[PDB]
Amino acid sequence: APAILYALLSS
Amino acid sequence: APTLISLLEVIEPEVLYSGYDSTLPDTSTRLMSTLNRLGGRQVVSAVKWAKALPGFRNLHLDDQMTLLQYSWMSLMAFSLGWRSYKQSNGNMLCFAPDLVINEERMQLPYMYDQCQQMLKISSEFVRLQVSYDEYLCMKVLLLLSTVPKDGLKSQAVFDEIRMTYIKELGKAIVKREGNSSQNWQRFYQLTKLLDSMHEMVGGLLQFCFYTFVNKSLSVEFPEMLAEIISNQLPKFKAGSVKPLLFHQ
Ligand SMILES: CC1(C)O[C@@H]2C[C@H]3[C@@H]4CCC5=CC(=O)C=C[C@]5(C)[C@@]4(F)[C@@H](O)C[C@]3(C)[C@]2(C(=O)CO)O1
Repeated sequence: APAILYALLSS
Repeated sequence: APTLISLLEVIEPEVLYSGYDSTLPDTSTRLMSTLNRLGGRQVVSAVKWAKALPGFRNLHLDDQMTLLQYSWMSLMAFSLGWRSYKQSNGNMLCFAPDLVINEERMQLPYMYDQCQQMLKISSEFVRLQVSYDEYLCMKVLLLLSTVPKDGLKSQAVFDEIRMTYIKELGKAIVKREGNSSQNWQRFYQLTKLLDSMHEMVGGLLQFCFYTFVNKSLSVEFPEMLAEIISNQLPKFKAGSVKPLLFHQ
């Protein structure tokens, strides 16, 4: 999974 | 109180600047690299925007990531089309206030074909005289227009949120003070524009992948886009991405 995108969505 | 449309207006991302240095002549490499950096920042803002959409965070996290991952190019190109429609009536591509691409600057390697495809998006706003509220509703539907062939983890939630914003687009149409027959034809024309985005965005994505895989072109990508592109790439060539069409 794209880390930056996931970090944004899970705060 | 508040109306859904009023909420979409206040969460719309502010336009970002490119910082492009036009002191010296343009090059296809420097221009594409600057646009990708700008694009990565706009996608971050798009994630912030999507998280504030009513209903979106009711989806499974994996579904939130899939939708944004499958539709980021269509969101960016649709917003570019809108900015170009309001700034130059579709005559120039307004990537950013400090980076406007007129018909001359498009005459660069790798630039012309893709920029003509994006002008065609802006010209559709012109032909149809799209309103801001119509545009905001259509842009949410783009986020909800590309899904995996095997479906989402929370399909029930997804189906209902998509209908919520289909109805909201209708409300935006009714605001134009038309009768029933006119509002249905208007809805038909706008859902046709949404369907056409899949093909017009296809060529933009195919070319984005091309510049990303062939490192010889020296095109720079931000980490945000690099991660998304590389994870998105094997899914397309495998044929597991299905668009959602209003008309077959
Ligand atoms: C050759 C050209 C013009 O077409 C391709 C599609 C372009 C995108 C179209 C939509 C958009 C709207 C903007 O406001 C800012 C950035 C982008 C995302 C974008 F511009 C840049 O992200 C650069 C892209 C990939 C692209 C590349 O593939 C470069 O690698 O450049």
